[PDB]
Amino acid sequence: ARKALIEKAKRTPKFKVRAYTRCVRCGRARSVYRFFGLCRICLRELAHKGQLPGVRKASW
Amino acid sequence: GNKIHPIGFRLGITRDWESRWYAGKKQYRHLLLEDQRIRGLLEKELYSAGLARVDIERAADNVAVTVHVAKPGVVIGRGGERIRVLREELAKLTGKNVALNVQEVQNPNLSAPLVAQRVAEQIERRFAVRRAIKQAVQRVMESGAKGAKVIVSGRIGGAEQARTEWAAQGRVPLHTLRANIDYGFALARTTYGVLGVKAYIFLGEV
Amino acid sequence: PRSLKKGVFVDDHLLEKVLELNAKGEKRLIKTWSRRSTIVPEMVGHTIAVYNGKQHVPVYITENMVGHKLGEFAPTRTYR
Amino acid sequence: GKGDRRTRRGKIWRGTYGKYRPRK
RNA sequence: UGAAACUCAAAGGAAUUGACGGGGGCCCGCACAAGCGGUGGAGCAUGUGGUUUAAUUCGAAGCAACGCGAAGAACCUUACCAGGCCUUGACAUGCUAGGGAACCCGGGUGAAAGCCUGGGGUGCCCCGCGAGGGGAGCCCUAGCACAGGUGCUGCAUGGCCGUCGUCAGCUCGUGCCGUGAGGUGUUGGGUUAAGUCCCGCAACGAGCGCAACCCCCGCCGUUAGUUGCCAGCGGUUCGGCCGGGCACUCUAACGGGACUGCCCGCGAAAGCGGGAGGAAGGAGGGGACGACGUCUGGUCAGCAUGGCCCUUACGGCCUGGGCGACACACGUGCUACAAUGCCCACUACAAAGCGAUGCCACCCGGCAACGGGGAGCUAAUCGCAAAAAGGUGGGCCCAGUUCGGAUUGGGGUCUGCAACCCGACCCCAUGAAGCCGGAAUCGCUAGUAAUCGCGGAUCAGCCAUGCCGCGGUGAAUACG
Ligand SMILES: [K+]
Ligand SMILES: [K+]
Ligand SMILES: [K+]
Ligand SMILES: [K+]
Ligand SMILES: [K+]
Ligand SMILES: [Mg+2]
Ligand SMILES: [Mg+2]
Ligand SMILES: [Mg+2]
Ligand SMILES: [Mg+2]
Ligand SMILES: [Mg+2]
Ligand SMILES: [Mg+2]
Ligand SMILES: [Mg+2]
Ligand SMILES: [Mg+2]
Ligand SMILES: [Mg+2]
Ligand SMILES: [Mg+2]
Ligand SMILES: [Mg+2]
Ligand SMILES: [Mg+2]
Ligand SMILES: [Mg+2]
Ligand SMILES: [Mg+2]
Ligand SMILES: [Mg+2]
Ligand SMILES: [Mg+2]
Ligand SMILES: [Mg+2]
Ligand SMILES: [Mg+2]
Ligand SMILES: [Mg+2]
Ligand SMILES: [Mg+2]
Ligand SMILES: [Mg+2]
Ligand SMILES: [Mg+2]
Ligand SMILES: [Mg+2]
Ligand SMILES: [Mg+2]
Ligand SMILES: [Mg+2]
Ligand SMILES: [Mg+2]
Ligand SMILES: [Mg+2]
Ligand SMILES: [Mg+2]
Ligand SMILES: [Mg+2]
Ligand SMILES: [Mg+2]
Ligand SMILES: [Mg+2]
Ligand SMILES: [Mg+2]
Ligand SMILES: [Mg+2]
Ligand SMILES: [Mg+2]
Ligand SMILES: [Mg+2]
Ligand SMILES: [Mg+2]
Ligand SMILES: [Mg+2]
Ligand SMILES: [Mg+2]
Ligand SMILES: [Mg+2]
Ligand SMILES: [Mg+2]
Ligand SMILES: [Mg+2]
Ligand SMILES: [Mg+2]
Ligand SMILES: [Mg+2]
Ligand SMILES: [Mg+2]
Ligand SMILES: [Mg+2]
Ligand SMILES: [Mg+2]
Ligand SMILES: [Mg+2]
Ligand SMILES: [Mg+2]
Ligand SMILES: [Mg+2]
Ligand SMILES: [Mg+2]
Ligand SMILES: [Mg+2]
Ligand SMILES: [Mg+2]
Ligand SMILES: [Mg+2]
Ligand SMILES: [Mg+2]
Ligand SMILES: [Zn+2]
Repeated sequence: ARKALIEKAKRTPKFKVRAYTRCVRCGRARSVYRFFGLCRICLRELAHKGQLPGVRKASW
Repeated sequence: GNKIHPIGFRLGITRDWESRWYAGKKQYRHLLLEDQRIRGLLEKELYSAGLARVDIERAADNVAVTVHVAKPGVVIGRGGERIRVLREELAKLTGKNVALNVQEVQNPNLSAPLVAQRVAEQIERRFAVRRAIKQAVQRVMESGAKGAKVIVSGRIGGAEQARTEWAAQGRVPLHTLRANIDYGFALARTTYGVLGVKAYIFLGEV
Repeated sequence: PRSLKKGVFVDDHLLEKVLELNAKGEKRLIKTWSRRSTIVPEMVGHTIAVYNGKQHVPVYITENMVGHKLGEFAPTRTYR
Repeated sequence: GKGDRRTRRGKIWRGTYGKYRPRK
C-alpha cells in the first residue's frame, strides 16, 4: 500500500470505471471484500480478535 | 506456522465479541470502520491507563463504548474533565453523539493484554527478558490463574540472531474449547528491532 | 466479426483538428496520442503520426483504410 | 459437445441463451 | 637394532544422546499390491522456464514453486517502459518571511496532466468620525524543520502461513542410579486410531500433545404456525386458489438418545469375537482443531519494523504502450476422439446461495445476443429458474460422420470516456488436429471414485475451462 495510491478515494475519479476499492485498514488493493470494506488478511485478523460482530468460525 | 488465535477459536463459547451490534449489508462496513477508528483513537490515548479491552454496542445512533481499564483514575482525570474531552473527541470523530463508560479491572495481572503490555514495557526498558517473563508468569500465577504462559519473540537481548523464550506453568489447554483462556499481544519497539509478546492466562473451565 | 455500436466513437481531439485542416487545406502530418479513435472519410489523404508507446509513426491513410482504428496501423511490439 | 457454441449443451455449459437454447 | 630435519593441535581410549545402515524384530498410512478412472499424445485455457523486447514490473523453486500472492491486468489496477509535466509536493505536524488571503465563474495551450491569464467577492477580532492600521484560521509565492520510496536486506526481525504431521509423540517436578554427558518415569506383557487403557515395575505424579467439551449430518420429542396439507370437511375460475386447521413436510431454538448398558464365548485386566434390542453401535459419518521442535522454509510487495540507500529524483501527476511478446520446453486443467453415443421435441425429481443505481416475472420487436415497456420483491411470500444426467417419441447407422468445434471471413448486441494492441456474448459461413495416446506417471476404500448440473465470492464488463461451496445418479477392489 503505497501512500500516494491511497489517493484512491476520490470524489472526482474523472471516470466511474477508474474507481477501484481498497482495504480501509491496510490499504491492500487485491482481495477486498465489499461487505467488510477490508481485505482478506485484515478480515482474518479482526475476525480472530472478535471485532467483526456475528462473524464466527464455520464448520460443517 | 500453526496454532490459531484462541479468542477467535472460542468466539462462540466462553468468549464474546468486542463489537456487538446488528447492521445491514449497506451499513455494516461503515459502522465497522467507525468502531475501528474508535478503538484506534482510544488505544493511542488511554494506553497510560492500561486499557485491557474496549467494548462497543449499538442500537440506533447510540454507541456503548465500555472501556475496561486497570487505572480508571487516569481516564477520569481531575474531577472528570478528561472523560469530557474524550467524549468531545468521540463526537467530533463520529457525529453520532454517543455515550462512554469506564470499568475498572480488578487484578490487572489476571488480564492477558495487560500482562503482555507489562512484559513489553520491561523489554523496551532493556530488562533481562528471560527473568521478565519468568517474573510475569509468577505474578500471574500467584493470583488465581489455574494456568499461565508468556512468549517473547526474536532478537532477545539485542542479539543478532532471533530466539524464542518460553517460561510457562500451570495448565494452558489451548485445544480445549471450554478452557476460557485470555490471550493478549503486545509489541516492543526497540533500537535494534521489534519484539512480539504473547500472553496466555487460563482461568476456570466449564 | 468485430463490433462497436450505433453512435460510432471518434476522439474529439483530432476530430476537429482534421476538419480544421480541411477548411483551409492539407498542411503536414499531425501528432496524435489517441489510437482508440476510428477512421472517418474526412481523414483520407492526410497523414497521422500515431504513438506506438515509444515513437510517432507517420501513417498515411487511404480510402480502403476507413473504419479501422489508428492503432491497427501502429504496431506496439518489436519482434525479430 | 460442451464446446459447440451452436448446441444446446454448448449453451448450457457456456451458461448463455440464444437461438439454439431458447428462453421459451 | 633404530634416528633426524621438517610439520600438526591434535592423535587417542571408554561411555552418552541422536541420526543413519544395500542390520534384526514388531506395526501403521491409497505406500505397494487388487480395482476404477485419469495425465504423458491432440486442440484450446491457464501458470512457469526460455527467448524476444523500450518494457515484456516483482515475488514463489523438489515433495512443501508452477489455475500459487492475483476472490477479476483494456484506462484504473501497476509497482515496468517511452514521452509531456510537478516540486514543502497527492498525504501529516511545525517555523521564519513579502504580499494576498474564506471562495465562485471564465479564457489561451494541451493527448491529458500541467503551465499561463482574466473577471466576480472582500464577512471576522480590536482601534479609529472616517481614510485606515495592526491581527487568528484558511488559502498562494520564497526559505527552513520534514513528507514520501512497491529502493535493498525475510540469515537483522514481528505477525501470519507452509512442512514433516492428526504423525504418537515431546518434556517437567520430586525420588532413585551414574564421577559425568545422562538414565529411570516414557522400558516390558496385553490392547488401542492414539504415550488409548490394563497388568507389571525405583519409581510417584504432572504439563504440552491423544481423546473429550464446539459445529454439521443421521432417529425421536417439546415449544411456533404468512412454509406445509381433500391428512379433513365446505367452496373451487379445480392453481393450497378461498374458507379453515398445526396432524404431517419443512423451518430454527431447546432437549432426549449410545454407555461395551444387556446375552453367549475368550481373557488376570483393559479389551477382542459374535448376538439381541435399536435410526444408529464399539471412533455412527464429516468438519473445526495440528504438541517440544525441524527446514538460517515463505513473505520487508498486505501490514508493522532495525539497518542501509535516493531525495528537481530510486518521490509525484498524466497520455500511450507493457504485465497478453513466441523457434521452443514443462506443470495444472478444459473439450474431445463417439452408438453405454450425438441431435431435436415433449415431460419429471434437488440442495445451497445471491438480489435497490439490484434480481428482473409478464407483454411487444428481434432468428438471437439484446432493446422498449413494465408487475412484484427491504424478499420461507417476488425474481435469478432452466437443474442436468433421467424418462417418452423421433432422426442419425459406424463414416472423420448429424462424432469433435479449433482456425478463419462477415454481420451484429451489451458494459464501459474508450474493446487496435487486449472483453465477453449472438447469428451466418468456415469445419483443423483428434480413431483412446511412448518411456514415464496421478487420484480415490462408500455414498467414495466416476459422471451430471446449480450457486457464490472478486467484478462495469470479462478472458472462470480457476477457486470455494451445493445437491442428482452412483460403482469396482483390498489375497496380503
Ligand atoms: K507396551
Ligand atoms: K466424530
Ligand atoms: K528462518
Ligand atoms: K482411456
Ligand atoms: K461427457
Ligand atoms: Mg508502505
Ligand atoms: Mg475495476
Ligand atoms: Mg479491488
Ligand atoms: Mg536478555
Ligand atoms: Mg450500432
Ligand atoms: Mg457437433
Ligand atoms: Mg569410540
Ligand atoms: Mg542401493
Ligand atoms: Mg496399484
Ligand atoms: Mg496434451
Ligand atoms: Mg515472472
Ligand atoms: Mg523484492
Ligand atoms: Mg504445489
Ligand atoms: Mg490448486
Ligand atoms: Mg500509469
Ligand atoms: Mg527520510
Ligand atoms: Mg525466514
Ligand atoms: Mg518469519
Ligand atoms: Mg527468497
Ligand atoms: Mg533464505
Ligand atoms: Mg489422531
Ligand atoms: Mg489431514
Ligand atoms: Mg528426574
Ligand atoms: Mg557408566
Ligand atoms: Mg550422585
Ligand atoms: Mg531426566
Ligand atoms: Mg527419557
Ligand atoms: Mg529405555
Ligand atoms: Mg496418556
Ligand atoms: Mg502401545
Ligand atoms: Mg510404568
Ligand atoms: Mg420431529
Ligand atoms: Mg414470510
Ligand atoms: Mg410460516
Ligand atoms: Mg405441533
Ligand atoms: Mg483435539
Ligand atoms: Mg501475470
Ligand atoms: Mg522467440
Ligand atoms: Mg533467433
Ligand atoms: Mg515448469
Ligand atoms: Mg417463473
Ligand atoms: Mg419472441
Ligand atoms: Mg407461502
Ligand atoms: Mg431416447
Ligand atoms: Mg432413440
Ligand atoms: Mg461436422
Ligand atoms: Mg486426420
Ligand atoms: Mg470412428
Ligand atoms: Mg508419441
Ligand atoms: Mg504402464
Ligand atoms: Mg483412507
Ligand atoms: Mg462476476
Ligand atoms: Mg482470450
Ligand atoms: Mg461458474
Ligand atoms: Zn487489509
